[PDB]
Amino acid sequence: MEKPSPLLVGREFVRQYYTLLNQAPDMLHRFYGKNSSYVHDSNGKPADAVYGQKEIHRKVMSQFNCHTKIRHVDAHATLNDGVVVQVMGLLSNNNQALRRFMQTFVLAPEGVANKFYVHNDIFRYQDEVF
Amino acid sequence: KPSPLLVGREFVRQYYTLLNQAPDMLHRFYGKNSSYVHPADAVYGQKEIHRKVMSQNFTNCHTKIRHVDAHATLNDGVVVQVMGLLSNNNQALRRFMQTFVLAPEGSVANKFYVHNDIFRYQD
Amino acid sequence: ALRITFGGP
Repeated sequence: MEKPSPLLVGREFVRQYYTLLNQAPDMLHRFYGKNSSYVHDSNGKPADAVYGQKEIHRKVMSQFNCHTKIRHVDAHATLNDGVVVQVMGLLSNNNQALRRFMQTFVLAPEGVANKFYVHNDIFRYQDEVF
Repeated sequence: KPSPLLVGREFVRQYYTLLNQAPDMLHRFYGKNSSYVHPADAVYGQKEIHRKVMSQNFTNCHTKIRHVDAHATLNDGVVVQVMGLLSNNNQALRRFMQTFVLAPEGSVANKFYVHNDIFRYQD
Repeated sequence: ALRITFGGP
């Protein structure tokens, strides 16, 4: 047995995540748990973030044939054997303009080895912010 | 616990004011396991993190915060994303993101240390 | 006491 690099964890997850955001956005919620936190303007500039699986599904379906271009992925060990991943690049929903974005996952162990869940998904488009 | 977003605001406020007023005091914020990443590899611990900070020769470092997300994370910690513009030593304002895991110091209430610190200019 | 503060362990 040998532990998987944090950066492997992160890369693999981002591979798996931005994929499922095409195969089955519907099915995305399973990534997150009960204390989880997700977000992706509304009014007042940067929109607030939901929490918990049920609430996250609603918010995901409230947007996605998505195509992601990941220009930057860094990933490191954090507390409780978790991984903080810093993602950065481009998204276009339903065949629109590519959007610049700045994201931060904190992944945590499920406690099945090598299995992790998303405790935090902080996604932001840049245009809506700069 | 105090509002995550509050820990988030106050740390943020506190951090890059150090980057402008005393980088030489930034190390104080970091543990022994604390990583600091400015790709470029992580230095670890208070002693090397200081060495790296002084190497960046932060001079007249004005900083514009355009957003801050801050969420409760495992161990009653707080993860933080800052999106912002940073000039240094009189360069043009360059866009960037910075991710922090702040974690409870343990001994002392409402006190956190930075466990992760990741910075990447977008340009 | 209720001041949010920062420093290494």
